[PDB]
Formats: sequence, structure tokens, C-alpha cells
Amino acid sequence: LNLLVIVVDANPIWWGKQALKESQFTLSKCIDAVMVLGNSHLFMNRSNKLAVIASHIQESRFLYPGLLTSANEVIVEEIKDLMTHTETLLAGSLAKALCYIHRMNKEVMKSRILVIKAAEDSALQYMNFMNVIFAAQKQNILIDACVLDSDSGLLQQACDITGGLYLKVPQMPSLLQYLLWVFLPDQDQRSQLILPPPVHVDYRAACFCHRNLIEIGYVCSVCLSIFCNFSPICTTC
Amino acid sequence: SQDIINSFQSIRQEMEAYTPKLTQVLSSSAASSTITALSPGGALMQGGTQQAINQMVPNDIQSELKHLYVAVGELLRHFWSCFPVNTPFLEEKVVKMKSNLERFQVTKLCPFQEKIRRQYLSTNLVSHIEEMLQTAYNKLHTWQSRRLMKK
Amino acid sequence: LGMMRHLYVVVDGSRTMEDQDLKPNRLTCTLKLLEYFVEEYFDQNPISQIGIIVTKSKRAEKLTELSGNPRKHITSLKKAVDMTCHGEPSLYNSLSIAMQTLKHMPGHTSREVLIIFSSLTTCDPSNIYDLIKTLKAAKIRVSVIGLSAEVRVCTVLARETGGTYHVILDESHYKELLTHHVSPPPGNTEPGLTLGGYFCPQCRAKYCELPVECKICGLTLVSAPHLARSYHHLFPLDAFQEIRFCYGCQGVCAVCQNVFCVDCDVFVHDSLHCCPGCIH
Ligand SMILES: [Zn+2]
Ligand SMILES: [Zn+2]
Ligand SMILES: [Zn+2]
Ligand SMILES: [Zn+2]
Ligand SMILES: [Zn+2]
Repeated sequence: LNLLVIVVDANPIWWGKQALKESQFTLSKCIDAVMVLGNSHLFMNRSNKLAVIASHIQESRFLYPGLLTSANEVIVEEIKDLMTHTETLLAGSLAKALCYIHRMNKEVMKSRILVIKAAEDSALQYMNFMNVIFAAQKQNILIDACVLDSDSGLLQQACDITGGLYLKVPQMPSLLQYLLWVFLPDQDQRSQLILPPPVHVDYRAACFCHRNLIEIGYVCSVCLSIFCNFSPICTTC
Repeated sequence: SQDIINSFQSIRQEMEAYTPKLTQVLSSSAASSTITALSPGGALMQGGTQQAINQMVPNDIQSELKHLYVAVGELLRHFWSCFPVNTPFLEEKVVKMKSNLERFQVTKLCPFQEKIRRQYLSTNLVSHIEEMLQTAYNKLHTWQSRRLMKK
Repeated sequence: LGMMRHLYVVVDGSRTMEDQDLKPNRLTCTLKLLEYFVEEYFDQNPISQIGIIVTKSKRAEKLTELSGNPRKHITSLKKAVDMTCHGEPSLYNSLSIAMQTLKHMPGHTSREVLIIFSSLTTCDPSNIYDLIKTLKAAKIRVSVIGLSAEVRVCTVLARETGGTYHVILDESHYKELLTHHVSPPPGNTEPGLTLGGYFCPQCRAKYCELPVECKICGLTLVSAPHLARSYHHLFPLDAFQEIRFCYGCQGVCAVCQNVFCVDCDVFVHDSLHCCPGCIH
């Protein structure tokens, strides 16, 4: 019961930018906030599970499945091995997240995925990122998300299709207090608490040639491919 | 491509000194101020007031707000229809000229109406309608700039 | 795959709509399965439309204009549950209303008319057999779902224009016949997407949480996640070949050479619809 997969944004280009920005919030002061929420999920019930995924560039390693002193010393040594194409990939990590939930749901459970996104969104994976949301919506898997600086437009649609929460933190070093407040309770205890409501949804699409975010465009009538301001003929078939 | 090769360098050396847990994860000051953030009196302005005040009890103003819907709505459906058909004919050009003055006449007949109704308390929001006439305003500016580019 | 459809649904309002052998009112069993039909139609068809016409006392009246609102049809069928249903219907008048405003759709669609007909008699002031020559010219595909019998003019109307004609066994057969019409048979429109909760991008006309077109500027406002579900049929994913440690679940694709398992090979192809190794 209550399996919680955390997908951390381990983008080594954005985290190195803040490591020299002297903003007093590095990666090592953020993975330990995942480790405390990882440890605090293993206390609210006896039979609770955990899985942490790290989103590198061109790689996405599982962290925790390779008492809590053997559950935190693995995530410490794996960040020490993974952190030693200038945009991160997120849909490859949520694809492994839906694969791990589906296997652990075969050995029995309500599950949910918490994404801690840090860098800006990559619109080049919108055709794949939207597939893993409907694959998660058909199994009632919540996709919660907390963002650090910039509102990811793709990630707000993940929390409203599935039914999760979207929360923009205003402060970097108070990350753990938001994580323990709105993402620590499960789906059933969420109905009995007050959470901040979603404030905005970023509904756009992408062209099939430029993949730009369009608000007014042209769709085909048989292919349903949305296009930019040309509309000569159906390009696909 | 000069800052990518060093920020990737700076994050590799950072991941040797690692895992402080006791006091380096949170502070007592920042976590206490976060309680004020998620309280119903903090960054929850939608939580403190759920229903719009509408400058009075919403019976008489919402009658005029419904009349302000029909006064701008059924005039803009004549504006956007002739704007839709590009046509490049004199009949559509004269209709665009005829709708130009009326849309300008729709401004002063709604601004004075918002100067009469919202002077008793000035409590409700009336500018939500105003961008719909402002969208009718700048669409005449960009078409005249396009017709100057077309000719 | 399928194309756009502009489907009218013609509902009978005869004297014989108060008959048994259904739910105890024959009209309210038709309106019950039609409200299920409108919901299932807009989910397998994203950008289509539905009109609903009724016939009563030798006249046809358009109950709902042809618009793609999946809510405005259901709240109007719930209003017409207590219709009086006096007189005999007409089939020339109903296919004239459903032709004066279905002739002007563009030619890259599949215009259709579905007549749910309970009465046996179509008292109409003109000849029917020139409409069927006219409906065949306008490429309209008229299909009839009949009740309790088989009228001759409803087979000529179905097989000449191109539709089908079926007769009800019971209420379970009636729900099965309507589910054959939700599937589409095998040009570029201008929509505007609806960022900011639900606003309008062309003229800032705020309204409720609908995929309906703009009532002022006349632009269709669709939701881009709704169109996203109908992908993955075009450039679909291929199957794998098979002969410990996995790549998806961590405990064989021929594109990127990534080993899967049996519990992952059933999940990538069926529900995930995208290879988790190919996204890297
Ligand atoms: Zn096409
Ligand atoms: Zn484009
Ligand atoms: Zn509009
Ligand atoms: Zn596997
Ligand atoms: Zn592959």
C-alpha cells in the first residue's frame, strides 16, 4: 500500500549554475530534502514502499532499489556515482516510473508520483510526455509536482489530468516544509485537509514541424496534427 | 558554449562532500514562516473570500451586468464577422468603416455607464468587460497597419 | 483514421411514443439511451458536432442547432422528457431541415443523419422519392433505427443514400445499435486553444468549462490534451522479439537494443504506447 515514486530533476547544468550563483541552495541541500521525505514516507505506515529516480542528461538511474540506514546510504552513493543535450529529459523518467509501479502492482495498492522539477521545460518531448500522462490516468496514478523557479507548462497538465497537486515554492531552503505539508498525505487523507488550489493551467500544443507552443493554429481533420500558420495541405499523409 | 563546460565541472566536485542531515536540512526560522504561508490568511486570498462582492447585493448590478453582456456581446458579433471575411471589397471596407465609429461609440457609452454605476461604491470589477472592447480596439489598429502593408 | 462527422439525430415524437415494450414510456427510453449516445460520441470523435431534431404533428422543429457542445445537448434532452407527443411525424420535413443546413458543410467531412423512428406512418405534404435523389447528390448518409416493424420507405432511404436500417429486438439491442454509430467511417480547420483556465484567445470571451466554439467571433475552442489521445495510431510502435535484469522495471526492443521483460512487454505496447528506451 501507498507506493510513492519520487522523480528528482538531477540536471547537472542547472544545478551547477546555482552552485556558482551562491543562492545558498545546492543539490546536496535538495537530495537530502528528498531523503527526509523518503524516510518520512516509510514511517506513516508499516507496509509502505519507496522508489527514487534521478533525471540526468541522456540517463535516468533508479536510486533506492539497487532500516533507513541502508535506505539512505544507497541514495547517497548513487548521486556520488551518477553526477560524476543541454536540456534535461523528464518523460524518460516518468516512463520508468509507470513501469516500476505496474510491476509492483502485479505482486499484490494505490500509487503516486512526485516530481521535483528544477530546470525549464523541454517542448521537444511533448509527443512522448503526453503519452505517459494518459497511461498514468488509466491506473489512477497521481502525478504530484513541485517546481522551484519557473512554471513548467507541461507539468501543470500532468497534475490536472491525473488529479494531483501543483505547487510552486517561493523559497528554496524551505523546500522540506512544503514537501511535508502537501505531498506527505496520501490520496485518501488528501480529502480531509486544506491544500492550495491550482491557480493556472498552461494548455497549448506543439506544431508537428517546429514544436513551438501555439495558442491559435490549424488542425487537420483526419490526422488531428495541429500546425502553425501555414495550412497548405496535410503534411503527414 | 563557455558556461556549460564549467557548470558541469562545478557540479562534479560538489558531489564528494555530502549528506548532512541534522540541522542542514531546515531551519527553525524559515519553517515557522512557512506556516504563515499556507495558513488561510497567508497566500490564500482566494480562500479568505469565495464570492465576488459585486458592489451591492448581486441582484440589481447583475441585472445591469447582464445588460452589459448583451450591449457589448451582440455588437461584437457584428464586428468580428466582417473582420473574419477579408473580402478586399468596398462593401466590406465601408462596413468596416461603419463599424469603426460605432465601436468607438460603444466605448463612451460603456465608460460613462461604468462611471455612473461604479461611483456609488466603486467596489466591483468592471474592467473584465473592458479588454473585450480593447480587443476590438487594437484589432482595428493592426488591420490598418496590415492594409498599409498590403497596399 | 476516421474523419469529421456532422451527425443529426432525428427523434420521433408521435402518438406511438407512449407505448410499452420498453421502459414504461417509449420516448423516455429513447431519450435515456440518447444521452448516453452523445457522451460516447464526443469521446471517440474530438472535433465533431451533433444536432437533434424532433418531429410532431406533421412538422419538424430543430431542438438544438448543430454545435459541438457535449453539455448543451444533454441538458436539452433532459428538458424534453415531458413532451406531449401528439400527432403523426413527418420524414420529408425532417430531412429538409437536416438538409438546408447540412448542405453547407465543407466537402472533406462525413455528413450523416440518424433517424430514430417509432411510428409507422410519415404523413408529409410532398413526395419522398425526390429527396432520396437529392440526398444522394449532397452525399448525405442517412441511417434509420426503427421500432417494432419494417417500413418500406425506411429501407429505400437507407440503402440508396448509403446508411443502414435495423429494427429493435429489445432495450439491450437498442443500446448495441447506437454503439455502432459512435465509430467514424474510415482540409485544415482553424481552432484556438484555451490557455488560462478556460478563456478565448481570439476575443477574450470568457465562458464556462466547455470545448464549444466561440459564440462571438465564431472560432472553435478545443482542448489540446483531448486531441493528444488520438495520436500513437499514426507512427505507431512496433512489436518486439524475445528469446533477469530489465530496463523498464529493473528486475527485446530491436530499435535501441534495450532488454525488457514479460510484464513490461505487455505494458509498453498496450498502455504506454511509447518505448521507454527510445525517448532517451
Ligand atoms: Zn491528415
Ligand atoms: Zn509550427
Ligand atoms: Zn473569440
Ligand atoms: Zn521489465
Ligand atoms: Zn526502443
